Amino acid sequence: VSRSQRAGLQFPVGRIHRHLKSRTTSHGRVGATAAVYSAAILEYLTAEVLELAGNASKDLKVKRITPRHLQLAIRGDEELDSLIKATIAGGGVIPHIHKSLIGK
Amino acid sequence: AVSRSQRAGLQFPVGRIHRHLKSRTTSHGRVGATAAVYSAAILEYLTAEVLELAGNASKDLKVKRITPRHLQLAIRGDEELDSLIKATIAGGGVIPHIHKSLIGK
Amino acid sequence: PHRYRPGTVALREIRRYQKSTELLIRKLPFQRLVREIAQDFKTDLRFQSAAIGALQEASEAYLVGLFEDTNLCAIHAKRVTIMPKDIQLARRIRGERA
Amino acid sequence: PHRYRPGTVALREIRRYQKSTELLIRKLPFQRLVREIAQDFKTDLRFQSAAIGALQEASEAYLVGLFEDTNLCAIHAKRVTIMPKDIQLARRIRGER
Amino acid sequence: RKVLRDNIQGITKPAIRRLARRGGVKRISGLIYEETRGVLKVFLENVIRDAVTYTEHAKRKTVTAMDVVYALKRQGRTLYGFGG
Amino acid sequence: NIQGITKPAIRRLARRGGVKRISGLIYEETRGVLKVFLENVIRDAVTYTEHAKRKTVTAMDVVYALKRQGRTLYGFGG
Amino acid sequence: RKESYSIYVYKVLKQVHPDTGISSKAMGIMNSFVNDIFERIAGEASRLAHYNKRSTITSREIQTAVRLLLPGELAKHAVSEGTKAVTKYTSA
Amino acid sequence: RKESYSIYVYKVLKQVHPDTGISSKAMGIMNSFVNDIFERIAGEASRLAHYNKRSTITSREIQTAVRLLLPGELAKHAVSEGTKAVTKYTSA
DNA sequence: ATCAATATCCACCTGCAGATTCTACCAAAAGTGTATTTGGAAACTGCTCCATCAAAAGGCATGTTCAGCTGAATTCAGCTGAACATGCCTTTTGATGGAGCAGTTTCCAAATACACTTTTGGTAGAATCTGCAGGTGGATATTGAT
DNA sequence: ATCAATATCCACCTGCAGATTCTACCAAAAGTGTATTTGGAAACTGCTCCATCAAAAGGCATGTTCAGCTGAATTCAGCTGAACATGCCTTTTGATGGAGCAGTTTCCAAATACACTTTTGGTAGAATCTGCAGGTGGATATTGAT
Repeated sequence: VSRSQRAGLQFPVGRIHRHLKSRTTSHGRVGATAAVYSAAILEYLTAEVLELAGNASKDLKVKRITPRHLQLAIRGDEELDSLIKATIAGGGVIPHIHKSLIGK
Repeated sequence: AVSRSQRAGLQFPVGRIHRHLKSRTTSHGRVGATAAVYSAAILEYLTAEVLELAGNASKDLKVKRITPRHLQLAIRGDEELDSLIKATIAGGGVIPHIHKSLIGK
Repeated sequence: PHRYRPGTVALREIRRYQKSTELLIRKLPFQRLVREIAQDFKTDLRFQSAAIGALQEASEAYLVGLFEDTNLCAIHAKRVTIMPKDIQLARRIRGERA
Repeated sequence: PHRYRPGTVALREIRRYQKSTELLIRKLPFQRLVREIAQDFKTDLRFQSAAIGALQEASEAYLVGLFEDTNLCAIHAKRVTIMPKDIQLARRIRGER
Repeated sequence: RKVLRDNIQGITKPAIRRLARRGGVKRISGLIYEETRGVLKVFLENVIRDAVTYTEHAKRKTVTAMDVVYALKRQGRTLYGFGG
Repeated sequence: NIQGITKPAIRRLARRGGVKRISGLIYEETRGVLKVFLENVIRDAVTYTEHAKRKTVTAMDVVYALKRQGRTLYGFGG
Repeated sequence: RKESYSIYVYKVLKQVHPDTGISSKAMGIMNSFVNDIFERIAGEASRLAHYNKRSTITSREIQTAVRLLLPGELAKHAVSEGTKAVTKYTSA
Repeated sequence: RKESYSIYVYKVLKQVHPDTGISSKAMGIMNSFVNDIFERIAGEASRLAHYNKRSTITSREIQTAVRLLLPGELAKHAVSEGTKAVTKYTSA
């Protein structure tokens, strides 16, 4: 009977609790459900990225998601883009060419 | 009976700083006897560096008491404090500067 | 009758304001602006006076700093008049949104 | 005899390289450079290949993004050619100063 | 109470000109004043939204200067001189 | 060594960046900037290495360094 | 010996996209991603509890931390999922 | 009730500028500066400990944290002052 | 070049607002003990780095030619700065009531802390397979030129 | 927009191999069950300090007029940087075998956490000094017309 299965989550509630406990503080304590909540939103967010990333790969008729697909998915979405100003190694950039630079 | 600050030759309060380190980290977190000392030392050195330059500034304006304007002059004028302190000093203003293109030919 | 030429009073004002440190937005209207925006988030909020003091100092710090960058963009376009597209170029490069 | 007009090939390379994701700096010259720079901080260092690879990735991501902002400054000035004052302005507004 | 609306226009054309002067600006286009108001409003929304989030969490009805100082640190606009 | 970062390479980077026409002085400018970049990151990386009493800069030491300059990198251990 | 979120990322992939696989470099990205958001959420939550002279990071800290960290809409849904997973888990 | 760094900032002030006072707003700034730098050190130091699977924060952590946060010349001098005070302290 | 018209200093001046000192309890820093780990400190793995060699294969460096872009010069509509008259609304001084922080107290529901039992996730080798990168040849884009 | 002749680009389909995924066991978590702790929500309450209100007055915002000079448009030609097909020097790569040395592990001295009971340093208001904020008035620019 595991806490992830109890919470109806794929993500590892037990481990997330053990990591949280190691963040704060000497004094510190960690509620039962905090681990559950955290694991819940980490799972939701990776589902959202993988959802969009999956579409990007289908729209190129390939089966395997690559870092390019993660980059296209993330940059092409206003909110994921805001949230993730990391550098996605091997993802490249979104194709874009300024109007003024096109031939007349 | 002597205080740890005194024992380290410091003005900044070693005990208090040792007590804020315990307070903030880690979980199972341990703080060494000399982590507090070393910390009080560099807090005090940095305070000295800032107050040295601020004080010069207010002498350059023939006044006796340091104001936030002086702190701002000191920090912006020092290449390294300016890099360290990217914060906004309430009351500070800015360093007088006018680009050349704007000056009347 | 005496007229300073266009731009002379402007340089006097840069010198004046760069030398001073007082808030440049009037307090009451700014306090009002804050309470209007705050209220569109959560009704029945109060404010410590220092909370509004904090918002105003940050807000003017931010805007003064943004006109410095805006001014560099205008000068880069070999102009002397800052325009909306300068403020937009500044903010794009600053990573701010839009 | 066949020639493309100035800019035509240029636009072709933009399209190609915004399409691809491979490193655009050559690995070995770059490794040489990283190691030389590092030598000034600590001597006889060794590098995980993964670490050299992270540095290059970060570097090229940084330069490419800086070229985007440099182009914007160039276009702001009614040009089409980036120049060092374009890189200088971008780095200034960025706070790298 | 009384209804609060159009208060952004309380940031007058002379206040914006003064702020630009401290920023070293010599000449201002006539379209700057409404841009600035728009940009100030997005600034304040973001800071006040976060500040109020700190207030609600702590179950208070009063936004404190600490709520504002933490909000600004989050936004990477750290402020000195109110922090206690 | 910095000169080993060649012109066609800087050309390629700019192309990915959307640049159409490149002034002849951009190349020496770009190296000065890339050099300030690597110096700032590597110094921090090596500082993490020395702390760990190692002689080998790990990918984590760079990922940590990049996180400190605010250039977070996904893909190499965090 | 060295743990990862690979296993669980792949499990999530198979729900939203049973058809799809993921390359190891992409899996690396998702890892860096989950570690990063975890550390941001965790950081803000500790901070919150400290600002309020508390000691236990509860799901209340996490939730506020999410409101502060996630853009609205991503934040709405993320608040749902957490409220969901938590109520469902406290039902025995 | 509410602690502060004021009597220490004041002490140090008298050392460098025996003639000079400090208005209370300037002291507010100074207090914000000290608490800020303290947090950055402590932060960087706890993180250092984490990356090396160590649970104690020693002067050796603090010293690296200072090399990471402080630029160039300020760092060289702060390290000397910290080293000096520690070896003075560890002289019983 | 000189005035004429303003703006800017720079120094001198006097009590007010705000600073430097002065005075008492409380939390916290200190010196004692005793009980627990932490993380060097050595000694030995195996990874996984560096340094080779050694091709062929790119990819760069080089020089020429000129398209076309940048910068300079010229012009002018009208936008924006300066000044002025007018009077409103912010500022300032000072109260009022009381909403709602924040300081104390109790004290269960919620945590840590074991100590054991039982499971899962990580590692290291098997077992296919996505798609890189290669071919063709059809249509397109580009550029010269009645 | 058609005529031509490049070259580019874009499908469709192809075949292996470098990566992926699926298979099979061993430890460190993850889950249980018990026994304490404890932190933080109550439920009162003392008491800042926040929202109003009033009221007077001048520091400023508003709006208009007028024209100086700036930004935007246009033309131009010198020359800078793109395109090119040439010629060769450097990077790529792919085992090999040595080895430097991360990453274990096993071991105890030093360094840390507790813990009951000291002593003192620093905070909160009272109590006194006193810089300096701007008020004023002339000497020293600074600006702009002529």
